[PDB]
Amino acid sequence: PVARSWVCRKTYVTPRRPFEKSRLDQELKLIGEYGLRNKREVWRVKFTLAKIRKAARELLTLDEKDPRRLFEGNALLRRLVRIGVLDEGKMKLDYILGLKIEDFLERRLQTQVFKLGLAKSIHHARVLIRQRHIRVRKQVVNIPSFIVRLDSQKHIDFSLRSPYGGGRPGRVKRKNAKKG
Amino acid sequence: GISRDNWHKRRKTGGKRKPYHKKRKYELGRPAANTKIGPRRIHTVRVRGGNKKYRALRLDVGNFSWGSECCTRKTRIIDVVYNASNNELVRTKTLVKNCIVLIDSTPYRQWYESHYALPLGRTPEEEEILNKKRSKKIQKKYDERKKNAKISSLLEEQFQQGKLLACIASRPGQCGRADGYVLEGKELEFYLRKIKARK
Amino acid sequence: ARGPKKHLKRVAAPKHWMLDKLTGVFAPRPSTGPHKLRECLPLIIFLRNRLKYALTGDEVKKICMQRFIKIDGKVRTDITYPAGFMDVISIDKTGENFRLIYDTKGRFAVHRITPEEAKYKLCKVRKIFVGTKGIPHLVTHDARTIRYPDPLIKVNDTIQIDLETGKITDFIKFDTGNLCMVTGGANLGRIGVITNRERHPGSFDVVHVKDANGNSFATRLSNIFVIGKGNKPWISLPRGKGIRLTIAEERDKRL
RNA sequence: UACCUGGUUGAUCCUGCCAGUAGCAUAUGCUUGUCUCAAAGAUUAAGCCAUGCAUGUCUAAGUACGCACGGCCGGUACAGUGAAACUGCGAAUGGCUCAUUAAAUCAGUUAUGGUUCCUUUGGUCGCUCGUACUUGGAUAACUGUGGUAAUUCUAGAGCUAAUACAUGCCGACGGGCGCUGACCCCCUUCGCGGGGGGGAUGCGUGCAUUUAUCAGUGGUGACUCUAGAUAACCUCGGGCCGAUCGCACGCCGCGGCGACGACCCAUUCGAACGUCUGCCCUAUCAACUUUCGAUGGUAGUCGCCGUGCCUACCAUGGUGACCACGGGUGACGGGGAAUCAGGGUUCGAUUCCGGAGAGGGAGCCUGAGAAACGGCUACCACAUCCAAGGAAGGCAGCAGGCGCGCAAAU
RNA sequence: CUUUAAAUCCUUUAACGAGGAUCCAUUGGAGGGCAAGUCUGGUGCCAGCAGCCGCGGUAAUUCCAGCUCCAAUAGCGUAUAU
RNA sequence: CCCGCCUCUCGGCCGAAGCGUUUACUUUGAAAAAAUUAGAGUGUUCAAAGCAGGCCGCCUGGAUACCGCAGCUAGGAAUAAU
RNA sequence: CACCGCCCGUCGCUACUACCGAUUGGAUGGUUUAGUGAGGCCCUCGGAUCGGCCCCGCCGGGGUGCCCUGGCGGAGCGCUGA
Repeated sequence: PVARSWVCRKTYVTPRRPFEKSRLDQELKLIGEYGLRNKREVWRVKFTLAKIRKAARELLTLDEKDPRRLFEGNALLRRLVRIGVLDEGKMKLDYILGLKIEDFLERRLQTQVFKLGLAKSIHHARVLIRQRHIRVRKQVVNIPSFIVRLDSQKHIDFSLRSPYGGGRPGRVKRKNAKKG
Repeated sequence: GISRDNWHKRRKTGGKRKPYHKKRKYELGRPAANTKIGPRRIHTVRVRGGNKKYRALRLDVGNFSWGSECCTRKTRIIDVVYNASNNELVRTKTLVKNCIVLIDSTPYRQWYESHYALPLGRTPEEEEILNKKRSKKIQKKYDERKKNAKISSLLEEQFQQGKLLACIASRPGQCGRADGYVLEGKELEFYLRKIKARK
Repeated sequence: ARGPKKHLKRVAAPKHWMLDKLTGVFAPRPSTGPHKLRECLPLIIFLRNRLKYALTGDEVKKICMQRFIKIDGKVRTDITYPAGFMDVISIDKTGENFRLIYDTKGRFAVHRITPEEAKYKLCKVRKIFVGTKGIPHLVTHDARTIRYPDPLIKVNDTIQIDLETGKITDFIKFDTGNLCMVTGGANLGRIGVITNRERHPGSFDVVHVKDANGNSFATRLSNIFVIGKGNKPWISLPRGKGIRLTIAEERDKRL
């Protein structure tokens, strides 16, 4: 008898056919475009889109005025318009199934630091986030997989304690600015 | 100990049953009280619940009731004549519920002489409750209540012998008492037939 | 188990106490008392988690041994004393009074009553019998035994007692047309006016209610607590007034 | 994401299995920078265990004459703090493991109208017509003499208490109601006669217990319920009817606030016994069960209560291919877990519930609650000390070591 | 500092701390199944690899080594239940 | 989609009530331990988790659904047995 | 490998498996017929020892041990209980 919780789940599904060249080709293209580190970072986004599509694929076989459909479809489409991968007009449940896997990779903080002009390449954006430079409305974020919903997409700035922000430049320059 | 559990026996289909627990204290049974006739000796047994169970082992007195006239007085217990379960409970004089005993019946004849005026079961000091000076007004009550005062033959023929046949209606192994009723009516004819045939 | 139990784990506690999972292994077992184990609030829950007058579990004891808290106008030193369904929990150092009333989600609310209102409570009369040279008795649902009742009172009625004395002021008879509250099962907390009772020999009787909105339910007869006469409630009610809104209208009200 | 691929031939189309592929858990190999969570002697041996530890408890309110400390600015029952021992309560919950157990456990369901219930919370506690301004005997702590190699062994001597163990009235208290009715008085005191009205003296009385009648306070689907009346019973191994304790302090005899107490009733935690339905493999288990209990009837004993639970007498039943009965199980049951298109299949010793057991079996004491093992009594089995006269045992509690192991922590 | 019975770990912050950033990422593989050599040296049905088909008898696409590459990546390989 | 023209004892223009061959089926309603599982809300810095939290004393969450079979219930009476 | 094909059996070679096994050979747990049977508990007795009553010397004293408590004494299956 302990005061604990053992509740955990895995968040990726390893593919069945391991060496199919088309699967290796498309996921390596996603790794090289979006600045992911390994294929588990692709499979995790495939798992969250698969869970979303399984929820919509479960709701779509109901009569359209059953109240579970009318409540949970509105909640699921509201979360997808809130994170920004489904646009504001087309909130219908048939438009969940037209989500491509590149929607959730565009809303990561690494891709939204590269697309908002705060880095010179996407790999510079991930190494800028991981070195505690990027903050989102006065919370310093060290997670490159932070999915920026669009009431936080507006506030993306450099840190107040960073050399490319406010001041106090790092140990390389201040050892370098001691010459004598 | 002696256990009265359900699980030491076969099923309704007749197969054996392997036990899944040992004997517990809510399944106990205790050895019997062979209450004999003698001077009064009662132990009390401390039981589950904290209460007392009064274990009579010898008795010579009980509270018996003549039910036809609602007169219940306490009598001696003389002898047992019959038991519907076992003949060894007759020859060893063991008092259990629904045996047939012999009682002393002197306060019943004393109450019959006192409530009514007529004699039963046949000394001028006991004539001084039988025959004495009364007014005419109290004798109007006494001559009223002599109309239903004839008592049936099957009890009155034993009031000549001074022993009424009577049956125990309490349980003398749990409560320590021997209270009961006297046999009358149809039941007296039945049990006189059965003592007549059991010898 | 060779005897009674004395402990109660946290995940086996009632859901309506709204406990955490990680504060500890055990939950407070309610003491034996007037109210049942699944249907009560102890004082340590009511002072520590609902009102936040005391943060840790020793401070609820430091509250209660200073003779501060009255349950039904009596000073209660047990921190796990069960209270529920119009126990009037009265604290006189701050002058507040609380009546334990189910809100419509089914949970015991912090619902405040007037200092003029805390001299009475209601009681559902569960057993009527006679005794001991014809003395009639009356047994309420919080096990108050009252001698010499009004002789029209029958089972499943509601009486109103004075909390100083313990004596019956007036009573409500069980009918259609009285306002009702459920102390019950899946329909716990809904308030409506009674429309029916279907009488079955040998089993639980089902009583159909119609709400202030007009949606209807029915529960078993042992779950029906009459609040008032007519459609007039005799107590202060929670702020939703017992109308169960659905998850759609509750989201729209939170919007 | 409802999926396939190599292998019989010189070559082809197929049945087909092997091998591939992906989860998942147990081990093991090679490896290792950060950080939040987190299983961990189950599998084989429910095998054996050194050592420490795992259950104790004092408030204003049961009993202090231990100077053990200490007030009394000192003269009286005791200031006060209080080690010890008596007393009361808890030790029956928690913990650990899965060995037995296959209509058994267990789960949903329904019942106690067939029973008990320490404690809490409300009811009841001048209802009874019959030394109290407070009663008795001891034994502990303490003092003192010792035994035994050895223990939480205890023996003799001397003290003293009780909410320990006892024994017991007063008051309410004027009476009331039934019984018995010697007597007095009024009837239509006519001639037998005759309807009332008081009543002397004496008897029994309330609740609990046991029986035996008569009647129909409220409720139930349904009582032989609850209540009331009558005649009685009431245990020496004994039923309640207060010999206790603190605070606040008085009013012109009467008192407030409490802790403790108990016959009883209620409901509160439950427990116990029951109903309907549901369990994996096997016919190389198709017939089983027995008058010494297998199914039933009557009367009992016993139990907390219902009943073959048991004894006496009588009846010959009971289950069965709709799989009894017997065997297997690396079988605790369930909530659940891993896979999953729909269906399935397999796993569940494991943190919640329910059961069972503390080496194997029994049998008991106390208690409201036990067949308790951080209680006792033996037998079996294994083990420690010994002055060989005797003494004490139980980690499937937390850590730990032995052993078995592929396999599990300070 | 803060946490906390009292320490620890996490978070905050002051001083040191990166060129080959030696502050050096591994485990299985390269005939097909199955993404990846028609390379250079040895052994010559011996040693061995091989889950299956098979490779090895002096141009080995498979053994033993080097180079290159290619999956997975702070992990992956093997054995058994499923 | 819904009802109507085409049972009876009797209680304040009938709510109330004497009852009719059974069941299988279906649809609602009661009671169904929480934890886990789908699931709503909420920036633990994201996440696995957690039941918190929010605004300059106040406001507000701690929902819900499924839980097969057997039992219970009132609406239906095609298809099936008697 | 394509008749200079393919393949069958007995017997002798090798290592590995199961069988009926001569053996009334051992390891073991169940269920047992019969005989003894520790120990707890119940009954029927038992009665070591301890207390109380009762008999009297202890007290001319409130009455001139005349109820008076003061100290008792020691035999009495006495009289009774634990």
